[PDB]
Amino acid sequence: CQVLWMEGWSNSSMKKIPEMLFSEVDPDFLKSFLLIHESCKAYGATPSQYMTFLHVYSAISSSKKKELLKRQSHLQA
Amino acid sequence: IVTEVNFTTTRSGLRGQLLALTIQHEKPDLEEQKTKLLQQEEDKKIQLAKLEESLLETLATSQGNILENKDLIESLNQTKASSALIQESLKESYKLQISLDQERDAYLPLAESASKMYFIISDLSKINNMYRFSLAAFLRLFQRALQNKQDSENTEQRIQSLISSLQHMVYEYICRCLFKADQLMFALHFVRGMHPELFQENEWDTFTGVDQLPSWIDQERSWAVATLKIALPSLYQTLCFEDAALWRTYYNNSMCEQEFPSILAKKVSLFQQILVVQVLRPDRLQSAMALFACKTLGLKEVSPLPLNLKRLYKETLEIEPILI
Amino acid sequence: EITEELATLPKRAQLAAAFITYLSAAPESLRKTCLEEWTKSAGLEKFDLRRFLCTESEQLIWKSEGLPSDDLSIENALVILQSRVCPFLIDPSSQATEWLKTHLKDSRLEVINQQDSNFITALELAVRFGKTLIIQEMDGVEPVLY
Amino acid sequence: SSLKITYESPPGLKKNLMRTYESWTPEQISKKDNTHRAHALFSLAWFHAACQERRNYIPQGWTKFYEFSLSDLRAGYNIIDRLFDGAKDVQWEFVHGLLENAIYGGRIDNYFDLRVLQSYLKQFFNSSVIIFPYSVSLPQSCSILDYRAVIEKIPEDDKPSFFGLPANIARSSQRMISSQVISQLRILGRSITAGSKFDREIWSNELSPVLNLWKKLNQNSNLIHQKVPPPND
Repeated sequence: CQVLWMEGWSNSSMKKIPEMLFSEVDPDFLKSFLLIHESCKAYGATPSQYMTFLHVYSAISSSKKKELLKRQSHLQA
Repeated sequence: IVTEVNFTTTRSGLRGQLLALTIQHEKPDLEEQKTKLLQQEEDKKIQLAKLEESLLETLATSQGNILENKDLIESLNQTKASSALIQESLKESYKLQISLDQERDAYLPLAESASKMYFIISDLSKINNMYRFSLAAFLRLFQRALQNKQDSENTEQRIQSLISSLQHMVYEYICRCLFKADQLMFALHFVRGMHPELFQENEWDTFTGVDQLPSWIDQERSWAVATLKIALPSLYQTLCFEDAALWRTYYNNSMCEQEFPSILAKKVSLFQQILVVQVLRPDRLQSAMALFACKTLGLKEVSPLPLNLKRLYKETLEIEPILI
Repeated sequence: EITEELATLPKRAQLAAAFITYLSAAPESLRKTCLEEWTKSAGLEKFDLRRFLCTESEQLIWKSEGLPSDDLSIENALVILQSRVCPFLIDPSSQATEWLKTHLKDSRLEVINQQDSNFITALELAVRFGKTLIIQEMDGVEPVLY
Repeated sequence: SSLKITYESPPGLKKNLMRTYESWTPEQISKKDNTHRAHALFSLAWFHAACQERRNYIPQGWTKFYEFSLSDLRAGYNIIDRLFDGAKDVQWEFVHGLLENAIYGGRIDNYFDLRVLQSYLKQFFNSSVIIFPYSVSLPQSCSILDYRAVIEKIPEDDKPSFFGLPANIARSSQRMISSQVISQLRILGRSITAGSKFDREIWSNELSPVLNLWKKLNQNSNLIHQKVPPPND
């Protein structure tokens, strides 16, 4: 059987991923994640981890946007 | 697809655990007193939350005629109830800090050296499998320290007497496990973790292994002296091997380690004396290490007690299994 | 503070997020390396993140529940915020787990062991009821769980 | 969770003897005919120790590590008591001959080790006409703690001359023992990440010296390893 090598993701492509969450300053951030992820490969890191990384940012940043917003709502009162 | 998480006690974290025990062990006052205070500060942290709970409610519940409501005017009286407990808590927070330090701080210089000990013997596994030991058992013997303390002394003077008496107990529980050969290793590596002052400046790095000048000496040693001079210049020059007069005697003594030149005795570090033997005479190293470790530990012999079982059964219990 | 700090949320959440997913495994010596190394990359030196996520009140409560005071315990404790992938505990000293369950206790939950007559059974119950669950002697990952 | 323990020969001579006598019972040492017979039992215990401690030095101390059980010792005692539970006129003489063949003769097949074995038995129970080392062993009478007392008189430093081995060997063994502990100390410091050596090591120079040795070795006599040899009658 034809063997496919699927290891890793292309750095060019891995920058595009964070950005595409807009559709579903930012540029410094999209680039940053990559570098942190590159820094984790020192211990060893996988694209699944890279993805896992994103979801928690999105989710928890989204959470605290709202936990701060609920906070600010009382402050306003 | 999983988050690998590992709790392994930090020395920082461990020390404080020991501390807690020691607190209870020394005096029951200190723990009952120390603890109960901290609970009330937490309770007061709770009641603080209950103060600030009311604030959300007021603005939200009606959203109008806030000035009119008497329940609002009551909350003023509740601000006082909060402020009473607040002032109680400020007072309680300040009183203890200065007083509790003294109590708590008495033990920590011990615990740090007790914290060193655990993290050393843990490394022991790495050369030889089955050199792995229950954290529990450690603590069970650490418990034995209070039980067997039995000294009549000044507490600040006794702390250091307890560490010394402890190391011996430590050593012997480890030594049950040790293969004859490894005992020596253990002693040394053990000693290293305890005191890094004696091995001051990369002397160790050279020792571990990571001559146009001399005439009288032997050539196998001469390659090794070349190695030595480069690595530690201050020492080689300080040594005055070149004079080669005090060396002439020392060299020719079998059992030479004991008879280190008396001029230099004052001047040279106690460990450096081995750094000597290594390069000079591998003849004597083995015994050298020993007498060195023996002296630094206080134990005349690096080997532990013999094995006889029945003496060893005493210690045992139904809770843990005996492995030989 | 809300205004000027929620503007720093993005980097706040970056850093925080990164830790959990990657440094769940490392020891504090290795962790701290990367903390500083990425913090300096951000330029946000202060607002150290342990106090950030979990407030004063929380820390004391977990102490209260019989969590180890150790900072690694603080660190690990906050990793329970991770829910997307299941957290796996190494806990030679039961207390970390004990705390976990205990805080869990007056709340829906269950507990079992790898090698257990009731294993498969319990599991099925737990999923349907959505009872939150713990397991004791995980020699490795059970295929069944993939 | 275990009370982990080692089961070994005690390292020191004294220590071997300590265990021997610590483990030994009192009343077996102390009888009506108290000294004449018991005197021979200590010589056994001293005998026993030697053999275990020669093992430190090998191959030349002993060809192989021989498993001298503590049973051999207790067996030897069982014997001694027996021969000695005979009324009187018990003979040293075939003690050593039996002991040689039954207990230790199974352990050794080697001529040269048998040779040395004999030497130790002959020494302790004699018959030649053609008691131990003096400073190390001042003699004692029956009483049990007197035997124990001797051990404190015995030095912590144990050395080849008490073995009858050459002096210069101590140095040899100390060199190696030293090197091993250092080695093992060097190991302790770090946990290696590890790497694929197969792609790299073979590429690496590690196998290359072997090749470079050979190159030089036959260049003059390149003809030698090249040349066909006549298979001959």
